[PDB]
Amino acid sequence: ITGTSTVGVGRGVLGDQKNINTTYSTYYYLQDNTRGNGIFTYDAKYRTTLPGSLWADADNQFFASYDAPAVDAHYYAGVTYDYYKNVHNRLSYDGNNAAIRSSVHYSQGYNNAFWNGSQMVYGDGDGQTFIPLSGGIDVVAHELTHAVTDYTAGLIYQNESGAINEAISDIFGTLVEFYANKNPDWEIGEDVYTPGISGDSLRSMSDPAKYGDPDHYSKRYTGTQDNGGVHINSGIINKAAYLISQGGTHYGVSVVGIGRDKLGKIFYRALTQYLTPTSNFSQLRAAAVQSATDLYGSTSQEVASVKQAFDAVGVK
Ligand SMILES: CC(C)C[C@H](NP(=O)(O)CNC(=O)OCc1ccccc1)C(=O)N[C@@H](CC1CCCCC1)C(=O)O
Ligand SMILES: [Ca+2]
Ligand SMILES: [Ca+2]
Ligand SMILES: [Ca+2]
Ligand SMILES: [Ca+2]
Ligand SMILES: [Zn+2]
Repeated sequence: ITGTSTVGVGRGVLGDQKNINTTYSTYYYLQDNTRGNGIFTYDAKYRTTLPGSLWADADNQFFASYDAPAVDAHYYAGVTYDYYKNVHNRLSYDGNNAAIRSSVHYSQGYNNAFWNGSQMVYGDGDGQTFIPLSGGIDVVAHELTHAVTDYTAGLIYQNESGAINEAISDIFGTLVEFYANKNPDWEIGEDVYTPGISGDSLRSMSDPAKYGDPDHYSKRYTGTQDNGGVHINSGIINKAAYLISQGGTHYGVSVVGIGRDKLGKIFYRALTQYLTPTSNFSQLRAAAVQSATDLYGSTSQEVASVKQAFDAVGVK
C-alpha cells in the first residue's frame, strides 16, 4: 500500500520485544519499505486462502497474543533479507528485490510452514508439536531460502535433489540464526518445537541421527514417504555442512573446520552457480569442491575440508 514508513513495536512469539518496520495509511500495516521492494506480512485468519489480508493494526503496537506470529514473521524476514544482501550481495530471493510476502495464522493447529511458490506461510502449531512457527528465525530463513533455491538451482523437491533443497534451507536457516546471534545453534526449529520438551529440536545438523535422520549416505532413505525422504536425507548434507564449518571426526574421517562464513560462501556459490534442478549428492560434492576452488584455490584448506566432509558422510 502507499503510505509513509513507520516503526512499530511489539512482542514476538517468545515474548521478546522488537521494533518492526510498518507503513501508515489510516492503519499501520506490516509493510517494511526499508528492504528491497518491501516485506509484507498478512493475516490468514486461521483459514487456508492465501495470502489473506495485509496485516493492519490501529496503533502501531503489536503486543497482543494474536500479533506475535506476525511480528516475528515480519521481523525475521527482514533479518533474512539482510543476511542475503549483506553477506551474499543478493537482493531478495530473486536477486532483484522481489517483494517478500508471508502469511501467518495459516489454518488451525497447523504444524508446519512452507513456501508455496510465491510466499511464505506459517502455521500456529497445535501448541504440542509447535508453537507459531515464525517464532523460529531458522524456520523463517529456512522458508525464505526455499524461494532462493527455487529462483537459482531450482532443485526438484524429491529424492536427492530434494534433500539438497532441504539441507540448503537448513544450512542457510542456521547461518541466518548465527547472523542474528541470539541463542544460535546447529539445531533446526528448537525455538518453536515441542514447548513441553526442553532441549530438543525438529532436526539436528550437528548430529542428525539424534532425531533419526541419516548422517551417512549408507543410511539414506530410499522409500517414497516425505517426497523420497527430503527432510530425512537432508541430514547427510546437513552433517557434511556442519563438518565443513565446525570440523570433527565422523565415522573415523577427520574434517578440519573452516568456519560458518566460508561454509556459507561455498554453499551459496554452489547453489547459485553450479547446482541444477536435478543435482544429486555426488553432484553437490562436485559443486561444493568447485565453489571452494573458485573462492580459495585448489590447494586450499577449504577445498580439502569440503572433500573430507563429503568423505565423512559417504558421498563421493
Ligand atoms: C523448518 C521446519 C519447522 C519447517 C519445514 N517446512 P518446509 O520444508 O518448508 C515444508 N515443505 C513443504 O510443505 O513442501 C511442500 C510444498 C511444495 C510446493 C508448494 C507448497 C508446498 C519442515 O522441515 N517441515 C517438516 C515439518 C514436520 C514437523 C513434524 C511433523 C511432520 C512435518 C516437514 O514438512 O516434513
Ligand atoms: Ca495494536
Ligand atoms: Ca537457537
Ligand atoms: Ca536453530
Ligand atoms: Ca521443545
Ligand atoms: Zn523445507
